[PDB]
Amino acid sequence: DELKKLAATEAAKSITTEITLGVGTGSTVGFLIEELVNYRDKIKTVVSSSEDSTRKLKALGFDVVDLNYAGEIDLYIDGADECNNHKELIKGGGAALTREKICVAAAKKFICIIDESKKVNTLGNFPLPIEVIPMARSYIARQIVKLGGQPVYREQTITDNGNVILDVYNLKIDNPLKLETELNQITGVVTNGIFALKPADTVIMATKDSNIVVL
Amino acid sequence: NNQDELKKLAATEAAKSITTEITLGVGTGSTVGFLIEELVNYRDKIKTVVSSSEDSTRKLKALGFDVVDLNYAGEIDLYIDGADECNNHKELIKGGGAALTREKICVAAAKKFICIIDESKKVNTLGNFPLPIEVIPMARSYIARQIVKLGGQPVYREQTITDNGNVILDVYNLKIDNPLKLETELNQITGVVTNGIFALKPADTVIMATKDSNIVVL
Ligand SMILES: [Br-]
Ligand SMILES: [Br-]
Ligand SMILES: [Cl-]
Ligand SMILES: [Cl-]
Ligand SMILES: [Cl-]
Ligand SMILES: [Cl-]
Ligand SMILES: [Cl-]
Ligand SMILES: [Cl-]
Repeated sequence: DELKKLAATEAAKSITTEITLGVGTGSTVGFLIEELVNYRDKIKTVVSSSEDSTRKLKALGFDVVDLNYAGEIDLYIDGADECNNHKELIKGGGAALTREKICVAAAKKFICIIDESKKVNTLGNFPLPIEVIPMARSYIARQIVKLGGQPVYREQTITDNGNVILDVYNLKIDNPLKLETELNQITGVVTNGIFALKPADTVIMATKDSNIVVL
Repeated sequence: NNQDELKKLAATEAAKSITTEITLGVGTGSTVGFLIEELVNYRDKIKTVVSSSEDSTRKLKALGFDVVDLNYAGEIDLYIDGADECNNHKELIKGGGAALTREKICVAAAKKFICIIDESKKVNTLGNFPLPIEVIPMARSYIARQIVKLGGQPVYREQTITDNGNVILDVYNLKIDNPLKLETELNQITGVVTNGIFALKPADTVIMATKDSNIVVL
């Protein structure tokens, strides 16, 4: 908590000029959003990847704009579910996989905040989310099995764009770039949760000893 | 209306491939409309119908066919659909009617894909028809910037929302030297749902009706 405020404060320090800021989703991002009151004069435009964050930003007086109206994001700040030694991530375990990935895609710089528990040497212990067109769900699950993954439909979840989620277990993702590409080619896959083709630019990590290391 | 006669001939000929009890998948568009009319004569072999669009589903129901969700159907034995362009290698451009996503899913789940066209669709090089791409609406501007970087001119298709709730960018002025590579590259763009190049999984058979009112099989 004090740790979260510290990691979020570190991230906020990257806001040094007038920018279009993009904001992610999750619990450490919550602390970032509170800290943004100290950078209001530099936050020209805010884009959000999730309803929760948007509610929180609006409560502090920030106007949140649609990405199509904002144009390019200068700086996107978000958490992750897993991070490896090359700033490649698994994200999407919560809400908003597709919105988060679009925001990262449109961002000049992506800062990812994590704690050390999420740091791994190989991605895959945390299940990989994949957003899929509903009509293709079973077809895609079958192709995922051929890759060695165990797909599990995420019950009672419909995404912002009317799709469903398969959470994929049992993968040892030693080549995130190649698996991300492969999953992209499966017909009916909208988005997958590997962020490797466009990895984080900076990772701020809160350590077991409650200090901050910037990678 | 000669073109319509050609379309009917191609469709009729394709329906002759329904020779046993099957799960049939149905495409979308004007040529497929004539196929759907012909299906009444094959009603007893069509155990399950999967549809690539709510448009086709309306037409199927008007003729008393039940339509089943692909997840329940499993695999399609035979999928029959049209195309906006078809080259010499049975690679296609599709999505002029905005149903490319469900179409491509049906092709992916099908054992055999027959493409039905009149000769106006046949080209030596793909690229004479703007390339449709279904995109997540929030990503529209981002993807358009990426398409420009690739050398194309993205045009939002006005007044069109797909069955999946997304929008269409038609990409003009983009050469397709290497269809499988370009299909792969467009799939990498965040927010792209599907692109209209059908080359990674091409048609198995193309039935083309020509002006003499003859058939050509590829
Ligand atoms: Br693993
Ligand atoms: Br040509
Ligand atoms: Cl947005
Ligand atoms: Cl499933
Ligand atoms: Cl049922
Ligand atoms: Cl179409
Ligand atoms: Cl646009
Ligand atoms: Cl190629």
